[PDB]
Amino acid sequence: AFAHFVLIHTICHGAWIWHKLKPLLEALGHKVTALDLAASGVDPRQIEEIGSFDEYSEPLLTFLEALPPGEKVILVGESCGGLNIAIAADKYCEKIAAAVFHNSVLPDTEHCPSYVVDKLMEVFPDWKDTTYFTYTKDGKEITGLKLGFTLLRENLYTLCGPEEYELAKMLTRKGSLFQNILAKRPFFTKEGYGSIKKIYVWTDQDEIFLPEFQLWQIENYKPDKVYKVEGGDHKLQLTKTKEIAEILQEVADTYN
Amino acid sequence: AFAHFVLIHTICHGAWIWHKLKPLLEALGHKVTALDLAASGVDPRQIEEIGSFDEYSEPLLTFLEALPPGEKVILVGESCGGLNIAIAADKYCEKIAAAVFHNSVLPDTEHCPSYVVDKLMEVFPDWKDTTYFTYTKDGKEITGLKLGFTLLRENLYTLCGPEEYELAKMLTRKGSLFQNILAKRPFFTKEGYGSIKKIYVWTDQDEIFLPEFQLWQIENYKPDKVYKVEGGDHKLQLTKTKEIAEILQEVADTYN
Ligand SMILES: [Cl-]
Ligand SMILES: [Cl-]
Repeated sequence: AFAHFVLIHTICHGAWIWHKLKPLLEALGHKVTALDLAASGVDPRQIEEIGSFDEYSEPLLTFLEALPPGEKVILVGESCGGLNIAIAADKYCEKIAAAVFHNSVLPDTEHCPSYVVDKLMEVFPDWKDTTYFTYTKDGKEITGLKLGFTLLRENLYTLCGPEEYELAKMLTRKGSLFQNILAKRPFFTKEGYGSIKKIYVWTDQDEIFLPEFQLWQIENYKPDKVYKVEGGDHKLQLTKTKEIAEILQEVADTYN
Repeated sequence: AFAHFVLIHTICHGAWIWHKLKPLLEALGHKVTALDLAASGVDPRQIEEIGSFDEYSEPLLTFLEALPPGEKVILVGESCGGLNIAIAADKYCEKIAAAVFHNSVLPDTEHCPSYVVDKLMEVFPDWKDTTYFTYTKDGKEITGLKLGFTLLRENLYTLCGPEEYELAKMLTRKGSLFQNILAKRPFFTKEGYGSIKKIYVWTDQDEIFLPEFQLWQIENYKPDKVYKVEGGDHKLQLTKTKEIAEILQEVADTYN
């Protein structure tokens, strides 16, 4: 079967991270949309204009709003992208055939929206040469960050080629997790986000979303299906692109 | 010898085009700077804010201004990047060891600055699915363009992999040649731009800067050295990356 995949990058990244996977999915006959989120990739906004993870998700919400009735998509989120999935599913949960989490946060409906991010920061407290700043938006102080190049090299793109790592150095931008805003956000709903089918894809060789964290997430909120990819690194859509495509084909064949 | 290479993308592109060449040059021991020009790549400006090729070149001029006395660079420009070189050399010609033109326009000092662009449009008049718009800045109507995806595929990235072409679809942005502004611009000077060493690199398999054009440019304004790369396509920094690095090493060893 063919699906319409909507690929959703993590914070400080852009659609460009999916530059290998997108053509491969298309070569399998799928429609693929790879979005830049607010203040990401070639989006014209700067992060200091963005006050929440919800506002950050605008391009995804807008895209879903523009789907004609009856058209469903499979959302694929990497790393912090699982939060954008949760947000989208609580607005457009009739449009979502399934969501695939790709070394991603997996929010739940029983704890506050910041819950898995708070846990991530316990398990991986040291972001190496990553720099931080503060800005104010909508009366709240928000912590912005710029991922450090050594963190990028060693922990996110560990096994990626120099030309891929170079793209990350060139294209990664200031971003934010909006952790304090998430902490005060209404919980994700059981009827929207809770109802969607959730496929959890991971590698135990991920050097930032470490096994303790990913296995903790799986036990905390049981996915409908789990796929464990052998080897690779955190950016499986670069290091294990063919394997990710294979998994996504199976998802397309399973959930509609 | 080692040099400091400053790599300069064409219109509608960004530093990202150099993502393969930059690490290779670095693996030879060079310092490499790959800039986003105004309203290009991750630069925060939109093109409608930019009134001239000179204003477009600001990030390059600013970068050159920030070089401490005595430090010289080798400028490397692709496609329309030769115009940014001319502009820079007329402000900072003591800072420039040489300029390498990479399937690039080669402005001169005898004809108006638009001369080689006017000629390019004669030789390659049909930009396929490229779209055009007009905006007004500083009292002048400027023609903006968005390179068409079929033009990209067939003429710029002809022999590049699908994953490279995908980057171009994701990252290329609205731009302008500022052709009418160039036409009224003061000529490039003999003392600045005219004095710099100029190395002309090309392939006769380029499907946009066709042989008639490139050979016309070489005869119009004799380069100090010409290198012809066999095969590849217009984006030689993607299809012939190792060959471009080899040439640039030789340039570094020749001109300081
Ligand atoms: Cl609920
Ligand atoms: Cl002169």
